[PDB]
Amino acid sequence: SLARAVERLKAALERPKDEFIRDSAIQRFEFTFELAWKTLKTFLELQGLEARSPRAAIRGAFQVGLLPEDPFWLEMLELRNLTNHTYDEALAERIYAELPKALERFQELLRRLE
Amino acid sequence: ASLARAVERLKAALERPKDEFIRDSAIQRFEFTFELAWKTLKTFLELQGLEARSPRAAIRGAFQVGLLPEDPFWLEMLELRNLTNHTYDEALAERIYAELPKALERFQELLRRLEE
Amino acid sequence: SLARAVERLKAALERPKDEFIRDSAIQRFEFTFELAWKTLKTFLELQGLEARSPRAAIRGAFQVGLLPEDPFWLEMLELRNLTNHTYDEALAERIYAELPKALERFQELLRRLE
Amino acid sequence: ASLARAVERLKAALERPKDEFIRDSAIQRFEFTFELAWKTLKTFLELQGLEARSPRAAIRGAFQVGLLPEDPFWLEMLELRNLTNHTYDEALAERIYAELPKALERFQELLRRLE
Repeated sequence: SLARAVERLKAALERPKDEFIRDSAIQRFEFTFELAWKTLKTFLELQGLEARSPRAAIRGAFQVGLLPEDPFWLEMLELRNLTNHTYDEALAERIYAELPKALERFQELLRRLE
Repeated sequence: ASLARAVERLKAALERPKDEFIRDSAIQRFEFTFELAWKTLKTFLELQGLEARSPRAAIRGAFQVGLLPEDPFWLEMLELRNLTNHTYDEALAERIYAELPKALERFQELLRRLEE
Repeated sequence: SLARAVERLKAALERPKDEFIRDSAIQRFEFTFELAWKTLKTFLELQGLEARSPRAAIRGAFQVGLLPEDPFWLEMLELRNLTNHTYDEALAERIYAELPKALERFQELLRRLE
Repeated sequence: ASLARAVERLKAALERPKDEFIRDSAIQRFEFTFELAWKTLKTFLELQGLEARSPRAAIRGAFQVGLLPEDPFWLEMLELRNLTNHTYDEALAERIYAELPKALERFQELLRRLE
């Protein structure tokens, strides 16, 4: 349920920032981005389009006019990749700073998805 | 990066009263700490003159050289690491969180072994 | 450069076969396969996927449509792992007999990387 | 597996005029000879009751029991082995190759002593 995931990410971002809320927001962005590109695949495969990768799935969402040409999605893909190295706290802060924008794109995806 | 610092961060989250947020940040800390731990095993094995192109290989090599006690729980940790990516399923997140105190013990033992 | 690596592997396999040419070809297959799987890893990560091990990267290239589903890639992986046991000259010969086929795959990879 | 035949192969490659092919064949030969050598040292040390679970510990063990004389080049050979995996960089192939004559000598000493 992409919607539930998104709600969890929104709840973390709602709380006052401390290192635990920050890290919890990042963990939630991780599973939500995963569930999201997976759902874009499920959707693109219907209209006969191949995904097999988050970059391909995002690129397809732009073609089938689903999502609008928003380069932040590819930026989000990089962030999800950087979440592996969050043993670097300065990096964790950098990712966290982009989560609000990230949440915006997930919510716009839920609408356009239904 | 400091493995000690990653382990400390994980320890700080496990000592706190549990709630959804504390839970998810502990899982998040288990993720980069594990990531850093196998990378640390890889570097060590390579200094010994051995190779490890995967976390699985790094762990088994660590057993082989004695850098880690033969402990089947490390292999399970590798599996838990792969599962963190599907935590949109809270039941799974609760199952992972309950294994972290055990995971912490392993990281701490690795830290001890590494400075000998 | 993977291209220059493949180039060196080809130069060796075009030479008439004698033990020195044989062992140099095996040596060139090692670093070429090494540079090869790391190349895939870099690619997959850019697509938003994870490539932990050589087997992961190969399997990832398959699903992502980078490499065609060719079981020979996995066989090349095992030959890679047997290369330092070549004190066994019979093994050395067996690996060499497979290099022309390996080369095809490398060249195939170079072209599918555009 | 005969470590003697491995050394011999390394020796034969280093005796021929150098060219890109002879160079890489010598590197490939250094590669399996070092593999066989440390495994061989491992067998020897464990018959004496010592742990030798890695090329490093084998080398260290060899120095302890006196099999091999204190020689820092052995650990350098260990590192040269780790490097053979990155010879997609031709400059590294030349560095490694330049160190092989010396390497052959240590392998030759090991043999003589293992005797």
